Amino acid sequence: GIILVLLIWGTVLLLKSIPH
Amino acid sequence: GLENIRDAVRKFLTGSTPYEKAVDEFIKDLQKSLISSDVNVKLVFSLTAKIKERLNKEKPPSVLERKEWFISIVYDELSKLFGGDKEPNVNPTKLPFIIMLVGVQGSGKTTTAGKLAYFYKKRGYKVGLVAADVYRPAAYDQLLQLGNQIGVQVYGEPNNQNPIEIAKKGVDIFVKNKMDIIIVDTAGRHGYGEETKLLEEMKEMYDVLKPDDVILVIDASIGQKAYDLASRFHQASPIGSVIITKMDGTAKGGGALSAVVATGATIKFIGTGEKIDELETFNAKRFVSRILGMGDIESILEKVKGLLTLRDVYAQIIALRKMGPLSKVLQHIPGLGIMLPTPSEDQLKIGEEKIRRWLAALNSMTYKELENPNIIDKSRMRRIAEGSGLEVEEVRELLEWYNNMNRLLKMV
Repeated sequence: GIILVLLIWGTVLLLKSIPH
Repeated sequence: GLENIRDAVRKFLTGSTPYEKAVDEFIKDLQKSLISSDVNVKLVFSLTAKIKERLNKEKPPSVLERKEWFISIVYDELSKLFGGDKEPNVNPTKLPFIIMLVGVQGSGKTTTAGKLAYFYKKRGYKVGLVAADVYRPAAYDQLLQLGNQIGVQVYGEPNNQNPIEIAKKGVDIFVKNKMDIIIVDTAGRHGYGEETKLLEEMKEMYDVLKPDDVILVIDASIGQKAYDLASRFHQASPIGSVIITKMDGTAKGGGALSAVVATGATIKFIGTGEKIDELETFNAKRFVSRILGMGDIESILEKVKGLLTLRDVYAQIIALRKMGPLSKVLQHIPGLGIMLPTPSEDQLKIGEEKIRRWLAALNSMTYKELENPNIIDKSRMRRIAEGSGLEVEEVRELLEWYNNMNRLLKMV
């Protein structure tokens, strides 16, 4: 349960590759 | 009679009293309403039975208050009773599709045939009414009357005293305009004291004409009684459906639906008036809802519904984008909330029409290519990219993430 609170969690750290 | 239910629900759903001391008043009132609706009694206690069994073993899901989860069972159950699946396929299969109407006298066998053939005309088919209504000449008059009032041809030659001939003659002719649907209103004899008369006249027509569908009309006034003729009907023609009329001029409706279902017949429509538009497709579930709770059951619907790596990836991420507007979400997480002006940050995230391109690429992928992606190449990567709307860059990032997690969990 905590497994996803990490995986689904640490995603936004580099949500930088996105367009503009 | 049966309509008094939503209230019994609007009460049970307003924190009236203690949980268990409330469950019962409902069961009291449900049974009262059902029985008061002419549903068979052995069925009612039966139902409440399978309802107390579930309140027992079945364990309440998150975001499900002791009581709401409760109704979820009621609805489900009242639902099995009146239906048990999704709306039948009132949609024809092969063309032309042929339909026979075996209505017992007084059953609106005829008004329905009109009401029904309008149903289909109005929905875009080329309907054709065959007046094999032999046992009634007045049916002839009244028939072609409403017939012309709706732009539908109606074959028929009065006093032929032999409908099976009228049928083959009339149906084989309605293959001329290449009519799409053909409604054969077969004569219904034996007034109310039917016995097994019409069933014989029926197995006949079926053998001779051999049509695509057979529908026995029932007056919704017959209460649970409808169980006998219906049962003999299903027996005779296991490939047919019932239509229950005059639903609105009785308080014993439920008895007929529940009843007709009891046997195993299917209810494709339900009459609700004298008018021509008074006939609608029978949606078992929507009916249970329409009666239990307007949309109250609706909220209960949202909640329960939405609720080695790339696999969990989708299932997982999927349930997250779904979410749902409520504060019970943190009820799952061992943390007590503090302020609410904060989640407006969530409504804003959903602001951008497109929330995540990840579920987009994950969809643009084969259900195997979602398993072992280290087989993904640059050609496969621009394929999955262009297919999703993303760029080879938004996708490379994606792929690298699956593995970094592949490696991370290895590191634990």
